[PDB]
Amino acid sequence: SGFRKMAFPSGKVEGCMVQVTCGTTTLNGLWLDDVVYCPRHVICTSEDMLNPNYEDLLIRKSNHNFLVQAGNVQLRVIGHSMQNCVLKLKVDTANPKTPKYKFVRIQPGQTFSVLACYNGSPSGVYQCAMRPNFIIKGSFLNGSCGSVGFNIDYDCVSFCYMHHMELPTGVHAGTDLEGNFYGPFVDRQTAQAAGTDTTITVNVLAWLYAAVINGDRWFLNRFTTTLNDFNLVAMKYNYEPLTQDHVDILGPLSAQTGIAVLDMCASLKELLQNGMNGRTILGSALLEDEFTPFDVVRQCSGVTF
Amino acid sequence: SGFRKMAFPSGKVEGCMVQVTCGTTTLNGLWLDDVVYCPRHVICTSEDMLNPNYEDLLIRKSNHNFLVQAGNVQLRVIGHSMQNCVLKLKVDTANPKTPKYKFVRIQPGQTFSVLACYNGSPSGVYQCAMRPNFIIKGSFLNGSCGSVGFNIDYDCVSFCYMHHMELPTGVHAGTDLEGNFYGPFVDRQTAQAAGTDTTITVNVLAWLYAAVINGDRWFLNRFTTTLNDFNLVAMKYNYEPLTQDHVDILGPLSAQTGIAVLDMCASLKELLQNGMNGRTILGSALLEDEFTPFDVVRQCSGVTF
Repeated sequence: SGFRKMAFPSGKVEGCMVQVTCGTTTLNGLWLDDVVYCPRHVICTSEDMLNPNYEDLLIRKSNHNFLVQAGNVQLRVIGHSMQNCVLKLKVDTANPKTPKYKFVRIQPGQTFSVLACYNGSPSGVYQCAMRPNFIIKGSFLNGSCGSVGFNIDYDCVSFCYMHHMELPTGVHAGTDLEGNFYGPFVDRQTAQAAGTDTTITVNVLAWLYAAVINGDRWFLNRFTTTLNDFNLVAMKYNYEPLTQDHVDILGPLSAQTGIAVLDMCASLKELLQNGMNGRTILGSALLEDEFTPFDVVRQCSGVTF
Repeated sequence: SGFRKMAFPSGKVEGCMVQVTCGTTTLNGLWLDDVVYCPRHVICTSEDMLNPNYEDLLIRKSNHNFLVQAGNVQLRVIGHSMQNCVLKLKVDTANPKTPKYKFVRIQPGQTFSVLACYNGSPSGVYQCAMRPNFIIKGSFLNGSCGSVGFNIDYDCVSFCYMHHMELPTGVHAGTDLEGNFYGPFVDRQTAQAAGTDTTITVNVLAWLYAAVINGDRWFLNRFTTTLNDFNLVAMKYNYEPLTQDHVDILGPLSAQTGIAVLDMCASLKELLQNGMNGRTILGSALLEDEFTPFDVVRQCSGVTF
C-alpha cells in the first residue's frame, strides 16, 4: 500500500529524444520513424519571438540548416514542413528505437508524464495535469522546449504534449503533436494570460477514494448531498462543476470502498468549508487534483507496462 | 522555471528488471552482468514469513528451483548464494543492457528514484527520501518486492535500495544491494516499528532556497538566528538538528540567492512557530523535506544524463 504521484517508466521516450539546432537556437525533438518533431520557434532569434512571421522566417531555411543530433550521431534531414506550431523534419533513417505510438489531444483534467530534456538528453520525469485553463505547472528551464508529455497503455505510448512556452506568470504552455496549442496560447513573446485556475473536482474525489483505500478516513462525515447542492459550493471555491459523467467514472471506486459518490462529495464539501484543521490526507495538507480516477485504479491495482 | 519532485529517467533500470519465481512466490530481481539480485524471502511461504530460518529453507533449494524470466525469455541459473538478506543468482548470460553501475549505501536524508515493478515489469517511477528513522513512504503493492531505488550521475547508475517489507504502520523497509537493511528491520513478519519520524532540516532549507529562486518569498522575514537557538526550536518540532556541515552544503544556494543560511533558518523558525496561515510554498501547504541541496542545484540548473 501507500500512494505516490508516479510517472510512467520513461525508457521508451528516452530512445526518441534528439537535439535540434537551427542557427543559435538549440532545443529538443521527438524522433519517431523517419520524422523529427520539434517546436517551430527553433527558427527564431530572441528578437524574432517578439513578433515572428513563421512563414517568412521559414523561407530562408533549408534542410541543411537543421542540425539533428541523436546522441553522438548526425541525422541527414531530407525534407521539412510546418504543421501548425510544429516542424516535421524528414530524416533518412527511421529511429530503430521507435515504440508503438499514437498522437492524442487530451482533455482538460487528464494527466500525463513529462520527460524534461535539455540538448536532447533527459533530465528527469514527473506527472502533470493539463489544467482546466490549459496550462501546466511544470519544471522547464531554458533549452527544455520540445520535451514531451505522454501516457503508456501496455506497449503503446500516447504522446499528448510538446513544451513550447513559459508565460510571464511562470506557467507553461504547449501543443499536441499535430502542433495545435492547448488553450488560446500563441508562440510569440507577448502578454498572454491563463484564466482563472480551477480545481479538477473529479480528480480530488478520486484522490479521496485513494486515501480511504489507504487508511486515511478521518475526513469521512455523516452527511450526503445532491449534485446541484454540491456544485453551488464548488462554484464558490472555483472547483469545476461535477457532472453525471464524472459520477459514472467514479463508480468502480465507489463500489470498492462502499462509499456512494454523493457521500464523498459531502465529505469534500466540509473540507472546502472548514479546511483540514492542520491535518493531512495522504501526506498532503491540501486537496490534490493531479490524479485521475483511472490513475487511482491503475496504482491501487498495480498495472504494469 | 517552476520546481517539481522529479525522478531520474528510468530506461537504464528498466532494462535490468526481471521476474524471479521460487515455489508459489514471484517477485522482482535486478539483472546486472551475469547475476540476478532479489530478496531472499522469495524462498518463503506466507507461513514461513512468521519465523523463517533462511539457512534451513535455502538447503532445500537448488539452481533449477529459481525461475528467472527476462521479458519472455528464461534465464539458466548456474549458481546461487545468500548475501545478508539478498540472493545472488548466477545466470549463464550477461545482461546485454547492463549499464555502468555502482552499489551504494546511502545516508538518512538522501533521496533516490524508485522504479516500482510487478512480475518484473515496470509500473511507474517516483522520487523518495530515506527518512531519518530508515523507512521510506512509497507505493508498494503485493508483488512489488525487489523493486530498486537508485540515483544517476551521467551514465552511471548508483543502486541504493531494494524493497523487501511493508511494516504494520504502512511504511516501507528494504536493504542496500549487499542486502543489509537500512535501520534495525528484519525480513520476518513480526511487530517492528520505526522510531519517531523527524524532518530533514537541511532539505527543508534547500527547498526554501528553491522557492526563493522561483519567486516564492512571502516567507522571508527580518530576523536571523544562531545554530544553537534554531536547534532548540528544531528539537521541539522533531526536526533533525542542523550542523556546520549542513550549513556548508547549503553555501552555493546561499550565494546564488544572497540569503545567509542563518537568515533562512530564522524564516524556517517563524514558519514552524506560526504555520503557513493557509498559504503555500511551491504549491505545498507544508514544509517539503524530500529535496536535497544537490537535488535543488541539479533541477535549478537543468543537469542531464
